[PDB]
Amino acid sequence: GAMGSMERASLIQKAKLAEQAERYEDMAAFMKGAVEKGEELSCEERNLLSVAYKNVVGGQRAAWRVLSSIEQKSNKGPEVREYREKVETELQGVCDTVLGLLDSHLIKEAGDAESRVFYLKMKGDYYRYLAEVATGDDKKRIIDSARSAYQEAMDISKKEMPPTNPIRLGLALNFSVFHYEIANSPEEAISLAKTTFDEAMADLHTLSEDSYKDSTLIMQLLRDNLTLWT
Amino acid sequence: GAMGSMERASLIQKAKLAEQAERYEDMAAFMKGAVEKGEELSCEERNLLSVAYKNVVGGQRAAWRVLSSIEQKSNGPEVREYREKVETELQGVCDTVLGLLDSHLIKEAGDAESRVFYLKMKGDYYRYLAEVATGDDKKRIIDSARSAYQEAMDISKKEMPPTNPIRLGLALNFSVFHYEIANSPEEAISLAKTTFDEAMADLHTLSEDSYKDSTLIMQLLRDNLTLWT
Amino acid sequence: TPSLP
Amino acid sequence: RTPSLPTP
Ligand SMILES: [Ca+2]
Ligand SMILES: [Ca+2]
Ligand SMILES: [Ca+2]
Ligand SMILES: [Ca+2]
Ligand SMILES: [Ca+2]
Ligand SMILES: [Ca+2]
Ligand SMILES: [Cl-]
Ligand SMILES: [Cl-]
Ligand SMILES: [Mg+2]
Ligand SMILES: [Mg+2]
Ligand SMILES: [Mg+2]
Ligand SMILES: [Mg+2]
Repeated sequence: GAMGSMERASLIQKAKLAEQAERYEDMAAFMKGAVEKGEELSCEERNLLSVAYKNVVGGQRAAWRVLSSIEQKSNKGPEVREYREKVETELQGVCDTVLGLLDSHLIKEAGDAESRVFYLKMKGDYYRYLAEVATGDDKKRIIDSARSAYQEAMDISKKEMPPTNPIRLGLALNFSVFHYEIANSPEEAISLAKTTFDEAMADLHTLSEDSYKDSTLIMQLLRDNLTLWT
Repeated sequence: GAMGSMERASLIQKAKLAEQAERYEDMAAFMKGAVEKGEELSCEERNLLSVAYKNVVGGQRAAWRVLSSIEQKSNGPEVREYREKVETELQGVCDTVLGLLDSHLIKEAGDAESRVFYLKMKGDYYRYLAEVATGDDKKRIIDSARSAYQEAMDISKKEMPPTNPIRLGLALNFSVFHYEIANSPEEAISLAKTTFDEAMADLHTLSEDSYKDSTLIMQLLRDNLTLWT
Repeated sequence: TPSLP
Repeated sequence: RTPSLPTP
């Protein structure tokens, strides 16, 4: 409860209607209730969970950046810092909710590569969003948790997936962004995007038309970042 | 109420920050808190309150319409249940706005233009309730919407010239109410037509900017007359 | 039918 | 700020 009495299938169905109505807080709440039924998520359901929370935290991050900028310009009453702190605490709350679902329900030592990598990338992403608003020593611990999650995901992906696999590609892209934007390691970020891009390009010849489009769309994002960064 | 411990000026300040951050639910909660301090609102503050809730209710109406559509095409209980959930939330926001207009923005409004502004909001928000209401409840709501708009029309006819954008916008929404809600196409048409004509009579007297403002909303009346006749 | 934007 | 993956 509030989703405890609803059938798993009905929560999934409603998550999909909430998506069509762009009601992403409802979608997240329905997917959280689904995960709490304790059965593993299918590939389509993992994507629903992630789209829902990506949109919820996407909004909070965008608002936080607005309010942060206004606060730095003003750095007078406490209202700007108060309201930035309120948004921040809410954003942290949603991060902690996702990390909680990942830790308590979803991350398994067992696992197919496609699920284990997907969730560990997620864990890295949500710690990264916590790192964006963190300061000082709390920050270094948070940064290390993100790094550790992305690293385990990378190790699995490189053992268990081909270098064009879109989940593997999206992971390298986000870990490269972690290096560049959070970890103060632009050379590592550049090297990771480069090697990822070039190892995927080398392998495109093995793909169908539709797999080629999936993989290349993400490669193009790698290239856009490399182009931005160099 | 709940924002009771925060200063009125700080609520206003944070409503403007929330607007900047596109956090419209926060914006409306802050403006609710400001209204519940019990002081009148300035023209600018009224417009913050109106913007905030129009954004919130707007997103809920668009969601409800999406779900209603899916429900109607499916001719499982899940779509209806989730439509009813969004419906209930939308009803709550409308009841909240109406609660602020009647306790006590309308009776405290110190001038004609603000009294018209709140009475028009009262009609508009009963109108949003009517859109998702059924049965006897829908009939009561329709009558409450009609009454609030009519009171606004009375004041605006006594106190505002016929090209005034507030009076024009009021007439536009009331005529839409007649056509879309009250199933009264004849009242919709005759209100939109008389408002159009009475405004046209005075266009020659306007500044360039006022002529633009008035002819803009006259064109909105006109687009509706074209759809209805 | 569209109301006031 | 560098963009991250826009999909899940
Ligand atoms: Ca069951
Ligand atoms: Ca605050
Ligand atoms: Ca398993
Ligand atoms: Ca494999
Ligand atoms: Ca496909
Ligand atoms: Ca529901
Ligand atoms: Cl999918
Ligand atoms: Cl710290
Ligand atoms: Mg803080
Ligand atoms: Mg360049
Ligand atoms: Mg103050
Ligand atoms: Mg006259």
